[PDB]
Amino acid sequence: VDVVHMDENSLEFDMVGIDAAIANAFRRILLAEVPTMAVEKVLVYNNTS
Amino acid sequence: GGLTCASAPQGTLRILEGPQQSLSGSPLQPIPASPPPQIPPGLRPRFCAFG
Repeated sequence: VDVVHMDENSLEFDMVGIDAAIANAFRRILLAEVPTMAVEKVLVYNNTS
Repeated sequence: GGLTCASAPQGTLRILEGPQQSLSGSPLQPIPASPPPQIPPGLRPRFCAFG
């Protein structure tokens, strides 16, 4: 793994010598399987907007 | 005051205003052609390939 550029909120690196079926697994776990926190329920009173 | 009749008139001159000369110009004046679109100046690759 050759890290090219890493700063806050970005990263660009290599992976030499890995086939597409593991690289796509890493890509597709970054997009849809690594979990986060996010707003689900909202409890309004006087949204007069 | 008898007002007798007379003979037949030979010709009838018709007086009328003349044709509108010097109204139209001798060359024609068309709407100019809308220009073909230009490639704008100052176009450069703003997208660099990532990593």
